[PDB]
Amino acid sequence: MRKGEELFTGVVPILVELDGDVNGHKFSVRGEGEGDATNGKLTLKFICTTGKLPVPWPTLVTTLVQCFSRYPDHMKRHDFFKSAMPEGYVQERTISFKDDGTYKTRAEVKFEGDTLVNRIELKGIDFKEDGNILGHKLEYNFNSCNVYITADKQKNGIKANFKIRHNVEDGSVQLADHYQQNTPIGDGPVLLPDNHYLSTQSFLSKDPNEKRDHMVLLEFVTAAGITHGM
Amino acid sequence: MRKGEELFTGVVPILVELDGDVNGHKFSVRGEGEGDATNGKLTLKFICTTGKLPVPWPTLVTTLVQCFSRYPDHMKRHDFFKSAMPEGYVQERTISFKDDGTYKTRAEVKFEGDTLVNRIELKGIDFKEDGNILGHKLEYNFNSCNVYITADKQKNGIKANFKIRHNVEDGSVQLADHYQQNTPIGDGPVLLPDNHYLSTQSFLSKDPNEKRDHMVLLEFVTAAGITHGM
Repeated sequence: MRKGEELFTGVVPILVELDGDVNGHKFSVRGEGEGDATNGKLTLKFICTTGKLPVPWPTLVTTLVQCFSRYPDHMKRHDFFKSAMPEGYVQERTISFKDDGTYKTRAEVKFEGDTLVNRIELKGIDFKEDGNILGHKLEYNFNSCNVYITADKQKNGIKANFKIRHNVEDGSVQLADHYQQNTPIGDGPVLLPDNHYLSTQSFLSKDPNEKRDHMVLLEFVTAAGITHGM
Repeated sequence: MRKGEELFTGVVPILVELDGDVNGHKFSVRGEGEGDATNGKLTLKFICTTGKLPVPWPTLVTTLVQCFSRYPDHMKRHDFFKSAMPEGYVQERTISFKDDGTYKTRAEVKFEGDTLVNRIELKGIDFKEDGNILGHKLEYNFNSCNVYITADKQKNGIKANFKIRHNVEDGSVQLADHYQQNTPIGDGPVLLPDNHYLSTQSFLSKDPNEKRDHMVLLEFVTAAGITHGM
């Protein structure tokens, strides 16, 4: 219906480009695949194009396109992410690993022709040489509870903070606290939502034929927490 | 693909019939609407046909069709609920309200012609006259974390136990512990899954034009927790 909305009615090609620096360990990640917003479905394959990924793949999942969330019909007015398209939005995080380092991400999510591009810069500091992150001690999997989206009245966008619990091999848990702010890139009307949340299921596999350090990622996202409308 | 699966590829009409007895308070509920398994989407309207519902609508949500879960393609072998169709399955629960009473449900979920029918008997006992349930002190809303499905090797079906946290008006929480066992009605092959879970978003509203005690229910369900396949 809305012009932003209209860009997402089919299957859309995704490109993700991440340049990272964690404690001076430089790397790049490239992802390719597609988003089906009607089904809230993401299929992507990520490659560490620089060799060995110096952090665990799961710590990068949230950083590596919430415009592909399935908003139920009655909640469509609360979908900031698609309203910002095609011009797109800046997404910034601080991710705080408990008793370990901090990631700071600046990404732009926008249309470049036919393709939805998530282009990221990641800077990690004060990582332990043999913590769960630099010492790769995290299980190859991922889950989250509800992620709460709130309006940023001030800067005309959205904010979110949420806790990711990563399984450690010794059977312990590594907390990664996410604070997120998103601002539109363009000056065109956007939708500022009421409080609601996104529910994400995540599936991380391996292509048995891929030799490069990679992640196969399948995701389902559904927005909830608002009944008004209906 | 599978013959059970094939019954759910479109929009299917649902009828739900509940006869209840809580502490001698007899009531019936009738629900009508549709399930779209491809989208994991349920739309139903429930009527208390006997007058005032003597328990809160949210305590009945889990009792009032997990065959409408969206199983991702790679997880289709782990979908017991549709394998049992058309003949269907018996679903039994004990729901234990913390410091209050207990529900016992026996339902049959099966095809009757074109329609998926959930026909239930509910028996509630040892309810407090002025607890959160008989004294209607629960907020008109509903959420759950993951519901874990496990095979019942013994009786050729599935089992689940899960905790529902109902919001109370004083700002407290009422726990309802669910133990679930499902057995196929027929003797035909069924699929016994590996451990996985269902994630449900729930939206409870009112038809502003309905005078009878009712619940409008919209639900999204997605199965996860298995990456093998893909």
